[PDB]
Amino acid sequence: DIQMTQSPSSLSASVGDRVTITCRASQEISGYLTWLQQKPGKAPKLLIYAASTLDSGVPKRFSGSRSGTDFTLTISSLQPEDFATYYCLQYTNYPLTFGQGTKLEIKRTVAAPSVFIFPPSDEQLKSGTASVVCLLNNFYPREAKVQWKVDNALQSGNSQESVTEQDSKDSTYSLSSTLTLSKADYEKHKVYACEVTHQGLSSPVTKSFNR
Amino acid sequence: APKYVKQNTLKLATSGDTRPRFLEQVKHECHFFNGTERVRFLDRYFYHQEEYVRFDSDVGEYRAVTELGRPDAEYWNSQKDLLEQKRAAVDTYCRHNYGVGESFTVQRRVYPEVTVYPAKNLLVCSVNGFYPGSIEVRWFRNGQEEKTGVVSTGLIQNGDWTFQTLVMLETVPRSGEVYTCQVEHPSLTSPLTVEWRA
Amino acid sequence: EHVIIQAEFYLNPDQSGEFMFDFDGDEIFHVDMAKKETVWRLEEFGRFASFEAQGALANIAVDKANLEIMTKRSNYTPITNVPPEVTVLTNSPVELREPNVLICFIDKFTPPVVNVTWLRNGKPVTTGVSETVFLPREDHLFRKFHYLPFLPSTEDVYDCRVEHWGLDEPLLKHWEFDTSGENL
Amino acid sequence: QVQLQESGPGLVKPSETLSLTCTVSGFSLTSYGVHWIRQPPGKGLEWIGVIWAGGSINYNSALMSRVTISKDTSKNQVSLKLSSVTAADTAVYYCARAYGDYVHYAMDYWGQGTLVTVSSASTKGPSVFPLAPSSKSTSGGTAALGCLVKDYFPEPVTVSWNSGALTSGVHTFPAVLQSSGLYSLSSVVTVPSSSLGTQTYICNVNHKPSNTKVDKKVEPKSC
Ligand SMILES: *[C@@H]1O[C@H](CO)[C@@H](O)[C@H](O)[C@H]1NC(C)=O
Ligand SMILES: *[C@@H]1O[C@H](CO)[C@@H](O)[C@H](O)[C@H]1NC(C)=O
Repeated sequence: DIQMTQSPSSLSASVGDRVTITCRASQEISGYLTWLQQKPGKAPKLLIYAASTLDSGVPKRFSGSRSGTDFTLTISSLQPEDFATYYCLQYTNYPLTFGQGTKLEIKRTVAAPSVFIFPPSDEQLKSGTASVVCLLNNFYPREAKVQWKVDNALQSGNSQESVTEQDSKDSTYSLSSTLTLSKADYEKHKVYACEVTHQGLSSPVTKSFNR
Repeated sequence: APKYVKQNTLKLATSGDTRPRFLEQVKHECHFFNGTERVRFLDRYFYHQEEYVRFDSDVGEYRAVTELGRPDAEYWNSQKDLLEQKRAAVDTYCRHNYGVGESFTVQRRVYPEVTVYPAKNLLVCSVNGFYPGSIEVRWFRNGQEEKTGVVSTGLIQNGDWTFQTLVMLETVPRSGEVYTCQVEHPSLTSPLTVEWRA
Repeated sequence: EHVIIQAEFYLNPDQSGEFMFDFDGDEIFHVDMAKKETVWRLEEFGRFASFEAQGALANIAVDKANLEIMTKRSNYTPITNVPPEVTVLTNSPVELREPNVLICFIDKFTPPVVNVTWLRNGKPVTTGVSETVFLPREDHLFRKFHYLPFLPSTEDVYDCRVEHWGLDEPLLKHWEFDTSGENL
Repeated sequence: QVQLQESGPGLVKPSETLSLTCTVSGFSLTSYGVHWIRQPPGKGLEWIGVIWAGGSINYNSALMSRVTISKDTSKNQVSLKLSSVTAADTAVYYCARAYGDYVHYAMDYWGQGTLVTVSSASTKGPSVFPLAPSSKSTSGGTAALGCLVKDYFPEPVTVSWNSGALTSGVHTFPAVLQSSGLYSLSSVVTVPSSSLGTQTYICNVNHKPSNTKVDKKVEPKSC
């Protein structure tokens, strides 16, 4: 019933930068705002309450204030482990409403992906299915083009990808593209390859095997 | 007559019931390590519950914690004469006021009073009225230290320069098992022991 | 290992100021605004040390001026009424007709204005009641202590009534001789 | 050790009742109240309700008829029931802590959260296949080996390496919902190339929603 507008929706900044997330309230929340940090796969962690009171166990580099009618979370010197989604929360009146959230990511130097291709196993093949796995190791930025070429012919609609969240120490990502076929359609071909296009690669990298 | 000295609050830089409330706090903090060996002065200024400017003696200048202190710090670091007193405060203010008061604050010892009573199974070792807060309580079940079933209330400040704590033991006493609670405190020259006498 | 803080605050529009000294969480002394003199938390401390209160009051005037400048620089942004935590404690383990102290401990609050009343069987006790000053915390909120010396009774029930602007009603924390342990 | 820990079924059929319990430790439910907050995957957070220390219960207006939150102070647990669950009620559910009996007391120390998936499908254990190292998955002085955890329902599976002895270089990927409806993920680890042959690598996959415990020994391949 009370509206919390969080801005910007996503953010990328370098290590040592000063970042600033703003949160607008539709009504007056009488200072009752909480800033929460959620790392992926974890609960929200209480950073700031009462718009500027720091919770015990939160580092000094986080600070909360009010820019006019808007509210402000400020990280003074950004650290690599601060990659998280930050939420603002009012607690002045039922119902308690959260913001949309700001995804804070870390900028770093561009890193080329290491490409590894895994042929399908014997146990899966005797179960009647074939999964070829193409793994992209620690790389930045997150945008990567993974194409599947079977007998030099581009496949489409038979591969699914999954990207890890940013690593807390070197600020990289990793990708897993899985190509899945039936045993008959797998055994209809000989050469299986995954081609990787990335900003850290001058030319596309093709890893291949022969069935 | 031992005399406490004050640290002067600095003048800032110019830019009934349901009414707004406005609060400004100033904390001149002296932090001591190894007695009077390692001393850190920390002149901190707060608006409401938020810090806006701070002098750290490990930094040596007034720095702004939020944007609101930026006019002050540049003003305060524009007067080097003020900064020399702020840097010399480690010796002239922190160590002086440590000196006039070390007898009754640092070397203050109060005997703890220890009581063992059963509650609503559960045994309670209530240790009340001691200073300083460095206390150590152990539960010896039949001459064996229990590490499984001990919950402590933690250090609880009473405000009389006295602390208290209630260390609990969740066990299963059945027939005449002797339980012992031990208290270790700097006011004691030897450890203090009390037996439940089942 | 040891921390000594000279704690000062000023609050408008109550025009209430405070100068005090802290050693490791406990008050050494408090300069009283009225009567213009130091009040040592323990009376023995005044026979071991001394302090001139008038310069402390000058610092409180400087705090007033700094609060004017910060109020103008904050576009009249109000403080947040952070509600208080109230726990009723006993100084000793209670036995019947064995003299003890009921301690109302108030914690984690700002602004430092609170209305505290002891209630013996629902009746206010306005005499023979002690209190400490607003002791500062390191999250820059406040704590306060209230004391009622008493003699424990089977039938008597006591109540701490704490009134703060962060609450919609006065908070009432109960204590009776039976069920004196609520600490997990 | 202030802890709050959610517990529940994980998979509920539609129009049934979801029943969750938050077991707490380190504090008292007679001095503290607890909040229920749910988070759909990918989307934001949503406050379900509170049960205060004094027994006061407050629900949200959107789910007022369907939410019942109760409290057993003796067993230090708090129960949340949702009647007539839909697919929008599939979320990670969190219990958090606040002091006293008033909304202006801040919410401290969230719990880890339990995942509730509302679906009419049955559970299924996962098949684990080795992603064997080879010349294709060895770039100079480093090699990669993994485990493919495939065809399970519902989330989650947990993959460790050498019972937690191997943590550096471990990359467990988010699960992808296949067109067939089951989930599948992979967990890889990069090791030095010389270490292959002289070090045993076993991935440990645990899917308690299907009561499945699989240890798979990944062994080197040729091609
Ligand atoms: C502490 O101070 C004493 C003298 O007061 C000194 O000898 C010692 O080196 C200092 N440091 C430690 C770690 O004890
Ligand atoms: C205390 O009571 C007075 C009236 O007696 C009232 O004006 C004031 O607001 C109260 N203080 C609070 C609610 O903090």
